[PDB]
Amino acid sequence: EEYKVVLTFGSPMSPNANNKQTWVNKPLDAPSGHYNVKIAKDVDHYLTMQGFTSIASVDWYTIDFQPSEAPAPIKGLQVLVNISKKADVYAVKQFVTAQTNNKHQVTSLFLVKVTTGFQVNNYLSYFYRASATGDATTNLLVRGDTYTAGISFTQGGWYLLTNTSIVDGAMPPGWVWNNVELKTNTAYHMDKGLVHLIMPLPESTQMCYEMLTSI
Amino acid sequence: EEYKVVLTFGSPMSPNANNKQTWVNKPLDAPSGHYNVKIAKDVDHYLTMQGFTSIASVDWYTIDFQPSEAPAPIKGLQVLVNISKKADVYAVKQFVTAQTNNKHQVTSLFLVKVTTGFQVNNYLSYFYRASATGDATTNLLVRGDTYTAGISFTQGGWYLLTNTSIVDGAMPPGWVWNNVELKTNTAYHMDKGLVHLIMPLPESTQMCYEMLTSI
Amino acid sequence: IQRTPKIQVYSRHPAENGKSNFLNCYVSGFHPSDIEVDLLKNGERIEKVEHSDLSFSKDWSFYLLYYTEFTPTEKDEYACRVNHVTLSQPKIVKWDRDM
Amino acid sequence: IQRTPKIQVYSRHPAENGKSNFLNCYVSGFHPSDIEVDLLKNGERIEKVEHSDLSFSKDWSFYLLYYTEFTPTEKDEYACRVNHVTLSQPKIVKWDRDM
Amino acid sequence: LSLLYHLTAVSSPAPGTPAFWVSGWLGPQQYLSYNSLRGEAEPCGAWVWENQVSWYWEKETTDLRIKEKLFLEAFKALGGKGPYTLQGLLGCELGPDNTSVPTAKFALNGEEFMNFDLKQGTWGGDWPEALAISQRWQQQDKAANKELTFLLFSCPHRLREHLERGRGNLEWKEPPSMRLKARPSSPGFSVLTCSAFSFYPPELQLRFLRNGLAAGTGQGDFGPNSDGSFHASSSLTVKSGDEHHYCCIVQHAGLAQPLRVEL
Amino acid sequence: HLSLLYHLTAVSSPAPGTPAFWVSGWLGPQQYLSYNSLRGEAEPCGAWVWENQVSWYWEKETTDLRIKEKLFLEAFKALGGKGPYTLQGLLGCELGPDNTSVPTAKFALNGEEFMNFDLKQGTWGGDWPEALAISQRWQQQDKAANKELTFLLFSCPHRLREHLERGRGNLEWKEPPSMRLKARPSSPGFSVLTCSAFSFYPPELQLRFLRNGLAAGTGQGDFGPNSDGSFHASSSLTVKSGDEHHYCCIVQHAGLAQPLRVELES
Repeated sequence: EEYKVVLTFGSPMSPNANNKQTWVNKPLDAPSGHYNVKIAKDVDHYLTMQGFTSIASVDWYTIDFQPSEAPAPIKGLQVLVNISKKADVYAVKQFVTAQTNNKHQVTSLFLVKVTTGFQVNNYLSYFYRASATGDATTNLLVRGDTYTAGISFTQGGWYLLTNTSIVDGAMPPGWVWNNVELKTNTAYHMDKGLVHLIMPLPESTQMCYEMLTSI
Repeated sequence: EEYKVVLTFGSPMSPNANNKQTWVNKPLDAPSGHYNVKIAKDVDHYLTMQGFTSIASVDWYTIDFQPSEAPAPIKGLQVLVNISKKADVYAVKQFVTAQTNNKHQVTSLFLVKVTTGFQVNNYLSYFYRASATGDATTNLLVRGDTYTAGISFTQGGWYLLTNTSIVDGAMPPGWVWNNVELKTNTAYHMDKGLVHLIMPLPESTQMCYEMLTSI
Repeated sequence: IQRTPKIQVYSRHPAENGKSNFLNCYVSGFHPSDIEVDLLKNGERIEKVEHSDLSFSKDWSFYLLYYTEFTPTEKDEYACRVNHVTLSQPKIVKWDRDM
Repeated sequence: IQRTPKIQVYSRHPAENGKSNFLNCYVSGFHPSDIEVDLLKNGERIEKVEHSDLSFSKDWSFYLLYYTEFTPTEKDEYACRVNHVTLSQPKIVKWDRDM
Repeated sequence: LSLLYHLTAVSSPAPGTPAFWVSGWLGPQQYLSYNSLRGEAEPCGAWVWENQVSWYWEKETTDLRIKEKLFLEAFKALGGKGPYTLQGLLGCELGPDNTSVPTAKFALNGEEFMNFDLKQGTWGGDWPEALAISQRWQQQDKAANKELTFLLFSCPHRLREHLERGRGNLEWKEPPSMRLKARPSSPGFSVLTCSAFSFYPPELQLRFLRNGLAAGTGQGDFGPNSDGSFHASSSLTVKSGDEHHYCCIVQHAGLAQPLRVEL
Repeated sequence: HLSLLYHLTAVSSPAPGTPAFWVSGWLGPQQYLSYNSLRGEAEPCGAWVWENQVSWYWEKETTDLRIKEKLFLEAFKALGGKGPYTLQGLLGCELGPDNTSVPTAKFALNGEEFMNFDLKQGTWGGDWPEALAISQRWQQQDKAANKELTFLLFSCPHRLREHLERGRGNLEWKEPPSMRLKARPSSPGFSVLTCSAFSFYPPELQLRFLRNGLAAGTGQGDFGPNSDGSFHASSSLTVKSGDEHHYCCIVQHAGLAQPLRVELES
């Protein structure tokens, strides 16, 4: 079930550009009349899409980098908007990084394939970090003001969707289903799931990720 | 002579920490009485180390992801501190990102192995990006203020060293040897050679790079 | 999903001391539907309290109106105590006559 | 490395009109050694221009003193043309009587 | 105007709590009420006075009995572990040329998960529970046609009938009783509270004015009244001692010209 | 403190009629020697032309520099690749605090320090490739190692000791500066004040602006030499328009024991 995936990145999706910050959906609600993208198992276990980035190609390998054949959609996981489905999840991956003893940063990556074209208007923000004076530890934060914009998904295209949540207190044992919005004025650590959300990577960049096809 | 390298990241090097920005060496000079790390071919062709990061493991694969054995050091390339050698270069890679016109960003990656432990005091800086208003494009910049600090390299260890230069004007055809400092009030685009320098990635993170063993 | 309740305490008419009025404790935007509401006179559960029909708003969050008939004095203190699955300990809200 | 030259133009004794003095053009911190310096009188190369020996400072960059005897007038402008491998077009620096 | 049915079933109700209840709304006015305990649709508030025929309320009760059945059936098809809160928003809004536009949405545990698709004559949704519940309801005899009539005939006819019988109930106009007050909650910054106290319809606007100039609108709070009327209140934080030079402006429908309130 | 240092420079493709190799010898901050491939003779400079140094002394220096001329030009050959090349050398010794010689032997190729002389093993050290080439080539010369060893561990200290007897007065020269605190309007609302020290020695001069007798900051200072070994310095400051007065430039040079106060001139 575990597979090493080589994602070959595509071109930035609007409103993102190669010379702009990477925009991501901050809150868990949407502008009046639209909806968030949700990667879901059921009404009680789902995560809201924050980071959107297009994958131009997917190469599949076993855990020794020996080629494998493209697995089938993960049963039970799907990308939904309001009541309709829009995409299949082919591989999942979570990154649990202990910011503190209790504070945990959980980043989830979803490699989906769109099955029905669609669009959403979401409240977008970006990552920023203010300069300091001296060795002062400046934190990585999310901007508070949101900029409403439309994100468009093309059918049959591969997309890499992301959700980061800060899980306080004690930590569950398995897949973290905590759907927390990108709290403003809250510092975030980098992990492998986030390198592509600082600025849009140039087309044809490759990243290999160790993913699973089951929860 | 082209190999896909899977690097397994180690712990941050002082002054970097998992919860602080990544410090990188800003200028091409050093505090009085110390020196920069230079990855060099000859006195005329060398690049100043800006980004430093320790690699805990290196696994070698062919350009098809078929296992390989660790090649021999690239002959002719060496990490030179002052007039003394300190490491062998085992694999290199350059990433050319076209910023607008008459400007190219060249990020260079050197997978070296230290042969003589050493210390250097460099003028370090970080990447910052100020919050803005609306869909205004905020740039990724390098701070002007530098913080002098010591960087320590332990013998026999693997290291990933980086140099980014903004090449103004016409472009050579082969390896770009422009040793440019990290310019303040200059905007930088992201490429794969820079994703590990926003914040230190958590220990044991993995990255694969398509690197060469010759120039 | 699970939503914490929003509590507002007010009077039906301006709080003229010595005349009869209605105290409303309006709890809104909670989920699920089960909630514990007590109007309170100086820390005392007012037994003569009637509630409206448990409804929900367009965002699928429930709302309720608890109310009681009363006559305000210049010395009494009315409050509204709510307990919900989302509240660790019951929240309390005092009735400012300004509202 | 290739270092761009730093050009300073000043007079030997306090700039006084009608009184013989020396115009110096000091070129410093350059590399490589070949450099082209011309003193200029209202835009003309003075043929009677003498210089020092090419020396270098502690960072291995070269420095040079070009000098000529001259007499300042009320209406007159002296400057220094330097060309080096690092300059696309020859740089020019005017002598203000301040220095 | 719009006729809306707010249906709620809980898989584990409290003792003495109806495991099913409905509240019917004509615009912002509660008129109908049902629950599993009494099992009968009774009028509300001032709809006990409209000249409704006597069987009308029995016919309503029979419709809501069918719905009580269906909603309680769904928890069965759910599977998984409890508890569940199944909700339903069923209605119709009279568009401009007697063109009723129906509404049929359903929310499971507070997540909108289902609809009724008239194009396909069936309950739709892609959440797994949406599929389960929708299949189960699709196999319950004529439930598809019961809902189809509830949205395309039963609801629009009831609306037109209620409108003719409720014209006065809908043209209720009670203007607000305003009370601009001051509170020194913050040190060096007193908050001004404007309050409209009993009014209907709920459309009311509160502005603040600084010395006859436009000072803004405060934090707005809004709620019902024990008589089906509404209450509104706005709070604005101003510098201590400038309160005197502040006025509150209320624009309600029951005031023919917007009212001005002082301290 | 006192240091005898030689500045050697060889160029692989010298200009027409230009020496391909030249040396300057320095006592402290004063040039005493000059050599080149053309004249091939070590000649005195400045006030060292009146030094009682015997001709033999200067002959010995000229022969040493002929050997260095050879090694340096030999380097370019052993380098390979295409030119141009500029080989520089800093060879000397410093009188340490306790009458001890500190040798100095650094070499820079194309302006990049790449080579040194390791007194232990008498070998040229360096890891840049050109360092290896030049070093092997020089290691294969006629006791070139022993000549460099002696020039660093014996000849330089002895020459230093003598030069301190015969020419000590040359180093303690003292010529005080002639000042001028002119004022120039930088832009509407501001004015740049220029304080200019004109002919002085030793080179160490400190300028400080004063604001109505309070401490002000010394502004952008630029500094350079003169044909006669004297120096010129000038500092600028941007002050409010009309506040040009209430400003006095205080200059501190070895020539003046009491710090001098300069004022604007009409």
